[PDB]
Amino acid sequence: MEQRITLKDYAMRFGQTKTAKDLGVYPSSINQAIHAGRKIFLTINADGSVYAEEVKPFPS
Amino acid sequence: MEQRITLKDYAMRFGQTKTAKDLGVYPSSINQAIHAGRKIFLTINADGSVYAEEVKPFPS
Ligand SMILES: [Cl-]
Ligand SMILES: [Li+]
Repeated sequence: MEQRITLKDYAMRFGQTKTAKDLGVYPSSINQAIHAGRKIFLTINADGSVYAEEVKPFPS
Repeated sequence: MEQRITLKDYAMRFGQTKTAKDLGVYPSSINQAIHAGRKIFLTINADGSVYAEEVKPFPS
């Protein structure tokens, strides 16, 4: 069973550096995304690999 | 949210004209987005307001 949690919740546990490493982004990107309230969801596989997706408005 | 359905399902249920009007876009935008297979979902709120979102990987 994979877990699925918000970006903010992952960072609240793991901190921004690890979150950034696990998603392949810069730490600033994690900070900005949380501050902006972007709708980003992290699927955490049982081995603790992470895949993220974002839910964006349509139209832009 | 009271209901949430795919863009294609919304169009089948309600038709292109209403779909486009509900999102404030031109009909061609609906038709093309469905033809492109974009991962778009429409939310119908209890007050009757409708909005759409697209799911994309993060990061791009
Ligand atoms: Cl940074
Ligand atoms: Li969460």
